[PDB]
Amino acid sequence: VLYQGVNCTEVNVFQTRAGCLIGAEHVNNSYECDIPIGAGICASYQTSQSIIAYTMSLGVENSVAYS
Amino acid sequence: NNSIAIPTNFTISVTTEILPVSMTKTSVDCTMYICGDSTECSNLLLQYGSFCTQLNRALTGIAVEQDKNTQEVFAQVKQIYKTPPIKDFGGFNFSQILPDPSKPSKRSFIEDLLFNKVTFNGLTVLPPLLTDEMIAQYTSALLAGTITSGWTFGAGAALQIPFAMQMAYRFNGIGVTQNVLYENQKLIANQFNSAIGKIQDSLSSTASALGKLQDVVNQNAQALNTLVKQLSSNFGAISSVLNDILSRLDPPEAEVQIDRLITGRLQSLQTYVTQQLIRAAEIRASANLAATKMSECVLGQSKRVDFCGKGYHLMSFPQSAPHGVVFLHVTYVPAQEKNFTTAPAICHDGKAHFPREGVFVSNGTHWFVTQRNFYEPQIITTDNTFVSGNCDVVIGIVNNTVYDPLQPELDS
Amino acid sequence: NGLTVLPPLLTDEMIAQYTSALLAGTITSGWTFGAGAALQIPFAMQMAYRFNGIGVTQNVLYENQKLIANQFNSAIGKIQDSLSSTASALGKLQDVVNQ
Amino acid sequence: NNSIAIPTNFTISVTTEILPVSMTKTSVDCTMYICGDSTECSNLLLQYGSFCTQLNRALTGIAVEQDKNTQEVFAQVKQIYKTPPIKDFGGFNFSQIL
Amino acid sequence: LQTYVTQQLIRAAEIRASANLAATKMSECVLGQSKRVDFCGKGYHLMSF
Amino acid sequence: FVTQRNFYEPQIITTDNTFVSGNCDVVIGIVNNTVYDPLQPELDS
Ligand SMILES: *[C@@H]1O[C@H](CO)[C@@H](O)[C@H](O)[C@H]1NC(C)=O
Ligand SMILES: *[C@@H]1O[C@H](CO)[C@@H](O)[C@H](O)[C@H]1NC(C)=O
Ligand SMILES: *[C@@H]1O[C@H](CO)[C@@H](O)[C@H](O)[C@H]1NC(C)=O
Ligand SMILES: *[C@@H]1O[C@H](CO)[C@@H](O)[C@H](O)[C@H]1NC(C)=O
Ligand SMILES: *[C@@H]1O[C@H](CO)[C@@H](O)[C@H](O)[C@H]1NC(C)=O
Ligand SMILES: *[C@@H]1O[C@H](CO)[C@@H](O)[C@H](O)[C@H]1NC(C)=O
Ligand SMILES: *[C@@H]1O[C@H](CO)[C@@H](O)[C@H](O)[C@H]1NC(C)=O
Ligand SMILES: *[C@@H]1O[C@H](CO)[C@@H](O)[C@H](O)[C@H]1NC(C)=O
Ligand SMILES: *[C@@H]1O[C@H](CO)[C@@H](O)[C@H](O)[C@H]1NC(C)=O
Ligand SMILES: *[C@@H]1O[C@H](CO)[C@@H](O)[C@H](O)[C@H]1NC(C)=O
Ligand SMILES: *[C@@H]1O[C@H](CO)[C@@H](O)[C@H](O)[C@H]1NC(C)=O
Repeated sequence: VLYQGVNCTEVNVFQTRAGCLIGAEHVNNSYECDIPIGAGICASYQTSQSIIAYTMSLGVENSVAYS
Repeated sequence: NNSIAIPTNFTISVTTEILPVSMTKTSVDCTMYICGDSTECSNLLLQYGSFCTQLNRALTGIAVEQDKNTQEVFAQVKQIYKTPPIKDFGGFNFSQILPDPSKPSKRSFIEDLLFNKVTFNGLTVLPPLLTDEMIAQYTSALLAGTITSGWTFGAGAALQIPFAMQMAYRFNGIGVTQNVLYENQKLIANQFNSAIGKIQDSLSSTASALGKLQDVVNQNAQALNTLVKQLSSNFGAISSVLNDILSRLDPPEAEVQIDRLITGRLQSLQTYVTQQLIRAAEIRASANLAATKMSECVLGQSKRVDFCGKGYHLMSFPQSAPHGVVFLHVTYVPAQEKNFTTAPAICHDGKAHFPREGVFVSNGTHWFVTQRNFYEPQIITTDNTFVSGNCDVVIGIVNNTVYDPLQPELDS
Repeated sequence: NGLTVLPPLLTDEMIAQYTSALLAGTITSGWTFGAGAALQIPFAMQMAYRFNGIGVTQNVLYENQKLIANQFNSAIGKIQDSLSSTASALGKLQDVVNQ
Repeated sequence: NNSIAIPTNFTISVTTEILPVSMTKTSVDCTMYICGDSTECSNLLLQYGSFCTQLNRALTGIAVEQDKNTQEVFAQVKQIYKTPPIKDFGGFNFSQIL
Repeated sequence: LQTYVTQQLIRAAEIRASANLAATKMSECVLGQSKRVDFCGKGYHLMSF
Repeated sequence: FVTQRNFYEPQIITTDNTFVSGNCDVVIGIVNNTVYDPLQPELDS
């Protein structure tokens, strides 16, 4: 559950920029937008299973081999 | 009927085009707006039915569409491309528009100018799905693809190509023979670098240049301020305040006064939601246009005259801006013409010759063929031209003698 | 009844000046006035460039120029007769007044 | 798998296309449409708050945009180019449209 | 009056779509030569007045 | 070699695959290299 625009003081528990997010687990590693949340956070059911929440990855990074 | 003006020189130009892409995502608790959570009004509002729920459904449609717009505009790229350590793009600058490492959010210098110059009674504002930092990575990715790999990252994987050759391509795309770039590379790099420099001064000079983005920010503040001010309205009721009515008039009479406040506040909220549905359609028309210019002007080169800055289009660079996008369209403009005598075809020995590409001209004393968009005379020859029938049918043909470059070798 | 109609900022004479300018540029200078100054070019050569833009070689114009001129002049004649003969063509504008 | 048709002749064609560009610029005084002359009724309308201004503002936004549409369509040209006095246009006759 | 102004906002948005289409045809079909099939009436496009 | 730009297909560099424009002095990053002449087999007929 996301409480949109709340600080957790007022309500696992995680503070996002979108709000105090409850029942999801914070993960530092970044992945595709599976479920959108807001302010770059997304959530998914990746595996032994729970809902995770993480900062989304915009795509694979690639330094083009220009000279 | 025998005069043509051909440009002997040109200017690279950089035209800044600014487009709205998204509104401030908004959702309103219609019960907290109308009733202030005071139960005697909520027990009346329940009797109006779907006018509670469907306004949140309508504003949720608007709120999701702001993320869909911003996704379609910026997330056209398949990978996050990033620029090499070396910056030797043939002399062409690429610094004020690439990321600045000192900027916390890795925006470019021109993105920072744009981010400076643009500027809860049951109402709620929702964050965008992509933060300003994430949008600034997509505008860096589209830019680093565009610098290192031309249009190829719009067709498949980015294929590297040296930047002077990518411009030689893009000249060859506007009917200028690519030698015109290489023979002028330092001048073209200086015209481009100077033209970028004028953008920083132009954007510094007045906030009135960003009017399209300052408008989408102003109109949403103006709509919500009016929606809040409409709480202070009677609509025929004894007072504009609900708990005041519930203290004074006894429940029977109170109900008729409150039902006016419900009707008035609800009609004001339907008016606001209807206006936002129409404003969101106008912003979506702008977001589809911006999503098109990413595809055609950034990821490509466009033949569409005056779709992509004035002059013939070479390339463009996107830069992010609050609630929108800015394109720096780079265009070739022909700039110093001379008048020349011309004829549609020439006669050799009993044969009409037409130019293969380019057009015939004379300085008044000699006849030449030149490419159409830059004066560069070449002696008229059997490879530069093709024959098509005798020396009669054409109107305004001239007499001449075409050189045939094989004949000196057939002297062997 | 408190309703009013405001004048347009450009009068129909000023629109006729702009359509005259667009048209006289298009006749004397091709596409070039959409980039630089209006570079003059002879109109038979401007059509040869526009034929070259559809994959038809320039000689197909000049070898048929007097024929092509008669086809164009006749076609404008049919437009002028068609618009003179019936009001039914202007539905897309008349509908905007009617609504 | 071995047949092609090629044109041996052409027609130049002229096709009319028609697009609307502006509504008739229209504006309403909401107090004069709703009330009209009555100071009594005009004072009663103040109880409805911002709608009188908001509706006249929306019609002003539409009315101003009609001038913008007309300039966005026709005012694309920097200079008023003048047609030359002598019509050496290789036989092509533009009298009807000049 | 609210019904009239709401319908005129929607009609004016349709006329804006037509005015942007006309400005696009002015830009491409007059000031240039379209290579976009059947954007400029049937046939291969030459010019428009 | 010279190729078409969207599919690797090497052509031997020749005076009909290519066009002249002035000296080397101004062209940044030019290299040397033979350009073959398709007339040469009958120049030496
Ligand atoms: C929330 O409350 C805590 C209380 O310690 C405060 O430190 C924090 O800055 C507040 N803001 C958020 C949204 O984290
Ligand atoms: C994320 O990084 C912080 C660094 O302080 C660490 O404490 C935390 O345990 C990490 N969480 C995960 C899921 O790795
Ligand atoms: C062409 O114009 C530029 C200015 O745009 C000028 O610096 C240059 O000297 C001119 N002539 C040449 C050499 O092309
Ligand atoms: C671009 O121009 C600026 C001018 O201040 C200069 O500092 C920067 O080094 C230049 N970048 C390149 C790589 O040309
Ligand atoms: C070309 O001719 C016109 C008219 O005589 C003249 O004004 C102009 O200076 C001449 N030169 C150019 C700029 O092509
Ligand atoms: C142009 O028109 C004049 C009209 O007097 C004519 O004498 C001249 O031969 C024409 N030139 C061409 C190129 O047709
Ligand atoms: C070209 O020369 C021929 C004679 O060889 C002559 O009949 C014809 O009129 C000349 N045409 C022009 C354009 O001077
Ligand atoms: C081509 O068609 C036109 C009529 O459109 C006709 O006048 C002309 O004679 C025809 N030419 C041929 C080659 O049949
Ligand atoms: C053009 O058409 C008009 C009206 O039919 C006519 O008076 C004029 O002589 C025509 N001019 C040409 C060049 O045929
Ligand atoms: C590319 O840059 C390097 C380092 O400046 C230089 O040594 C090399 O000669 C350059 N090559 C070209 C094609 O300019
Ligand atoms: C090509 O050869 C000449 C000597 O004939 C030499 O001066 C020049 O530097 C060479 N250029 C390259 C890029 O190898």
